Amino acid sequence: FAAARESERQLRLRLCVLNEILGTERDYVGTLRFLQSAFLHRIRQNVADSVEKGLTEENVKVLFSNIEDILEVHKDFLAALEYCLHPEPQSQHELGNVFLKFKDKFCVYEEYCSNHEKALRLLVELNKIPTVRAFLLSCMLLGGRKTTDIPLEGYLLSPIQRICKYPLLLKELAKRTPGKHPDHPAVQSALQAMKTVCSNINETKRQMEKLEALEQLQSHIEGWEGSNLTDICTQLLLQGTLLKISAGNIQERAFFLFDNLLVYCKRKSLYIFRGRINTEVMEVENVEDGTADYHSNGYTVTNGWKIHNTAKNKWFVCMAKTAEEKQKWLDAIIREREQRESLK
Amino acid sequence: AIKCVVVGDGAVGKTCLLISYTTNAFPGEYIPTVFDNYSANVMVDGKPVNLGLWDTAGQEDYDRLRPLSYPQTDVFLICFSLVSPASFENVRAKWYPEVRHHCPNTPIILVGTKLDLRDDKDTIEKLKEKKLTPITYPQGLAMAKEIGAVKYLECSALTQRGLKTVFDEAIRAVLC
Repeated sequence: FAAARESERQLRLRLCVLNEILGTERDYVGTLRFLQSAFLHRIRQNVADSVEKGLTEENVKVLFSNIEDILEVHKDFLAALEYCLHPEPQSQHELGNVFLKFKDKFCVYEEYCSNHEKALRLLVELNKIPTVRAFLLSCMLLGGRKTTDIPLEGYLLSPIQRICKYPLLLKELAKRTPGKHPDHPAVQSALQAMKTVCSNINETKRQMEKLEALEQLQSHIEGWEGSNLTDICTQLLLQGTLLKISAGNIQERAFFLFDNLLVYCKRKSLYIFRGRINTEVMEVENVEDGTADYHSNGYTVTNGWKIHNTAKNKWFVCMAKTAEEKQKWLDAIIREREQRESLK
Repeated sequence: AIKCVVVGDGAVGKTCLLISYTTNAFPGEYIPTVFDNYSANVMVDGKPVNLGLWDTAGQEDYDRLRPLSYPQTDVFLICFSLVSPASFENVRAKWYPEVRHHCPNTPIILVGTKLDLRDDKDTIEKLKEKKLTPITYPQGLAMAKEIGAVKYLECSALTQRGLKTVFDEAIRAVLC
């Protein structure tokens, strides 16, 4: 009968967790509704005052992103929770399935979080304009909040935090769910699912950052010819310094392999543009060690390969210092091709 | 409002620490998972300050999401459990370089948590089972100097021992 106390403890705690999940869901929806009411509804009811004070539609759009879609999803999610926990949270209740039902609806967070960096940075600029700071603070006041409270930045941050809270709440709930309990497999499933949701948001933001790196790389290259990197590419796959052998002049050039593109530059804006090859109009021929033909200017090729720019009838040779650097580059290009071919 | 961000491994007891501090009592049987962004009225050195505390529980495994909490921080509390050498190591491996990357000028306080367990016999024996021992004060002071922390402080969310001093020292590390 000591175990009689232990099982009851497990359930006492499970009930605590269920109550937290529900109550904090309520708090979160409350917060989202505050952001909507105090700011968005207020700006729409008087768009002219908003604009003549400094908040353009682009500004509001970047600032608040898709916070309202998130709100819609959580009105529905919460309604589902309340329904599941009727007429109140009780130990035997099964919450796993609700999460599982919404596992796919949460994708709306992906858009939001990716945007948040841009939002708060912009907010820093908006707080520099006097009348705009005034406006945003007035919105805070009319919403029932004070100026000695958490500033807007925290409310805007709150969804990231919240979507990251579910795996924890579910790990704890699972911790309090016995093996024979009906909710058990559904809860563990819910844990794995929400973890995947969070990871997906993470990766979304990461691979969107890679674009920022494409733009920043293009900015550091002098005398750029042709279409923008962010126009035709998604990420840089490989960069390094290689030996390029054209027809009649030999220099060392820095190479950059993107998906769909190959760029080379003159190292110094850190670089100077020298050339670009679209990768589908590119061919790779291997050169065997100790070869000395016309393209290589009659030089001994080791760790080398030929790159055929077919769109310009141009061949040239690339050599890497070490035996392995070669393989690294070759497999990088094979990767690029296989993926681009697969995308079709 | 001073921005104090709490960073550190899961199972340091960040949430517990903050809840216990802000509510003036250790929550007890059930430790809550959620700590909403809080703004307290703290009295430090005869003057009233407005301490805003930000928890990061849950973001520990999501590296691209974490940095969103760092802008405009006035002071970081990097936390490690005195009974988890892994979380101690991660002060060096994971948290300090990241915080320093996004905030090179923001003061850092190294906070050892779960002080109540460092000499808890059961915990020590359990740690010894895996050829491990709790982090001693000098070890932690060494860690604090290494990452160039403004202070090294130990505390217990349970017994409240040394807990007030952590956030007072945060406030002091910001104002001056």
